[PDB]
Amino acid sequence: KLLGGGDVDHTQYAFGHTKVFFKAGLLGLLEEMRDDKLAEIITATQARCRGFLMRVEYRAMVERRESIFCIQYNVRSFMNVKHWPWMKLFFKIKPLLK
Amino acid sequence: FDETEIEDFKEAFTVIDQNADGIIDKDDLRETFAAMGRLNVKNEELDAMIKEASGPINFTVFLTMFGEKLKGADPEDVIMGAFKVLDPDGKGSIKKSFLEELLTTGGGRFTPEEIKNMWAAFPPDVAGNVDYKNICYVITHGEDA
Amino acid sequence: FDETEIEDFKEAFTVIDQNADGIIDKDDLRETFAAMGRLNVKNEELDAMIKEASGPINFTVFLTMFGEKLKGADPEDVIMGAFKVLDPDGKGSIKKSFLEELLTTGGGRFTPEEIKNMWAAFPPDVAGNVDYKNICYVITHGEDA
Amino acid sequence: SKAAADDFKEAFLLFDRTGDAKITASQVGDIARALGQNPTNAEINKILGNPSKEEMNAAAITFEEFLPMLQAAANNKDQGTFEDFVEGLRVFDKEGNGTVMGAELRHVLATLGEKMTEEEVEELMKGQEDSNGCINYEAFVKHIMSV
Amino acid sequence: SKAAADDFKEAFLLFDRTGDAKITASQVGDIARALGQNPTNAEINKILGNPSKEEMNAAAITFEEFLPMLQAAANNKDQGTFEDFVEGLRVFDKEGNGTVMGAELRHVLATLGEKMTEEEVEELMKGQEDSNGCINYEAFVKHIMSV
Repeated sequence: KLLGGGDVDHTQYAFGHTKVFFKAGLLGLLEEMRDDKLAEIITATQARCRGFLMRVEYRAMVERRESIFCIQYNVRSFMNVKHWPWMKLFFKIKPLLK
Repeated sequence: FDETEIEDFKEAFTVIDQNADGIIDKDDLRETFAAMGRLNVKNEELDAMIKEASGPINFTVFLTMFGEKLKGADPEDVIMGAFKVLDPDGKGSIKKSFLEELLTTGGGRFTPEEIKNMWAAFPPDVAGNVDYKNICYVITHGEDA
Repeated sequence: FDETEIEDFKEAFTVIDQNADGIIDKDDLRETFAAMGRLNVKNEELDAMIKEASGPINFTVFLTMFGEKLKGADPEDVIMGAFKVLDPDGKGSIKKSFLEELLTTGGGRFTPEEIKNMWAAFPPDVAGNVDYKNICYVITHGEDA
Repeated sequence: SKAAADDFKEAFLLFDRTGDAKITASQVGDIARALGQNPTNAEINKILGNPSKEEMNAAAITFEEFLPMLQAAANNKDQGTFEDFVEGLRVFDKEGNGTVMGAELRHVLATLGEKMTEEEVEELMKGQEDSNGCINYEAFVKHIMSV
Repeated sequence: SKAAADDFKEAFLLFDRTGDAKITASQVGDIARALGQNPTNAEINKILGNPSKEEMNAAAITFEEFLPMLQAAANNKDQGTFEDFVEGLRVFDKEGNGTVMGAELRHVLATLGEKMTEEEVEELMKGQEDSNGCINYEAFVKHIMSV
């Protein structure tokens, strides 16, 4: 599972029942080239992701747009009101109602 | 203003207007406060309530005065709607630091100082953003329940 | 149209026709909206409701206009009849993927895109096909309950 | 070129929070993505530094630098091939059906290469992965390329 | 011939999901069965290929090809003899009473010859097989020939 990551030559090694097998200094050379080749492959595949990642953030930010406001203003009311005679009155009284 | 909220203000207008003529005068304010237990209600409190209106307190003057003070008033079902979108997996009260970061970083109305005032009477859970629901109660009907 | 549904439309016709002469004019539309809380109801909304009829809105013109818009309207007891046949063991709300497959594979009216619109305001349970019953409520009387 | 697309200038007025018609260098990565360009974050980083531009200190911008940086990023859109995106995830899980186990894609998208936050990873899987714990990446990559 | 049965054209408008009056080649097998014809699926397959018609690539149809293919399948309805259907299942189980054990008919209908899905096999046994696990094929083949 670990070797899953890294911009490393997924060739140069080999697994087996008790251990992994690894090249150096040739196979070592191979991998390296390989490594660069994934930055490409990778670096490019990262980007889109990154890109895309934020692209979903905008869709959320935007949705949220109003639900906030609603929350925003809504609170403010209360902070003002809660100290108002008439509103306290309504409050004690609000229950006797049906 | 939804129509059941306007009917709640019509019922509160009828309980404060004990002469039932459609205009709450200063005697109605004093006799509603005396029937709630306020034997010491000063005349200056009644005059400050009447000083918020430009005319007599009929039903449409009481609705416009409450409209202009409650320009961001939100019913409990829409506050719980927004808190169910903030906790989209249901049941759990959301973290204290998550509501402080999301109030600030989205809007200027969610700036910190205001967040310290939110924690300050809206207690811990409420303030913290963990519980939920008690804050929707006290935003639609004030004071400790 | 069952007769109790026609009596419900006769009662709604009498609540919008506040002059009680049998024809809902534009003044009745505006005064019914103002009594529900709509102080800002524009005249263009009242004109668009009257533009759906070829004549004055009497009881039979209101019934034919509602008939032509509700040509697939189903009462709650017949929608629950069909959902009890889809869940023939009773009690359980049926699976999301079972209603998506059976809507598509039986009929063209059950095609997918339409199934995404069904999930879209008819929430999850409703959309999914698990709950049941709340969708029968909102198909006979719209908006969130 | 104009095709002079003047809506890029109108979108710069939607991302500048001060209204002075300048956009900081830290917003330029996300606004190139919002104009229909997907440069990787290392590429956005290099170009910046390449031009002796430090994203570490306060930055401002002008439209006259942001326009040519979007036009230098626009040639790199030929790297967005969907054959390689679906074949990447097809080599990531066994059997002949396009399904990643939930936590495999979430941990790989957060920790491998350009770190995506787990908040953004959950917002990209929300709806395409159901309660079976299997993400169908045929429809998942289709919906990711719909935006 | 008309007897010009114009209800075959009205049933083609019930199976065409686009309303353009064409029916794809993959629907023609099931619509010949819904018009009162039982050609085997290999026969529907052969005829198609016989006419250098590929059911592997996109297909459309016109009524002018579907009508003569239904008329070429209509001569083969003389193969539907119920003596051989009941005698087939009478050789499939011992003793002098027409009962197949449940799982014998279900596994034979799914795996022998033209593969019927086990969903369709359960929909064809539902009601005729009770909880004894014995399907009476005298009434079972009677009800299968009632449709």
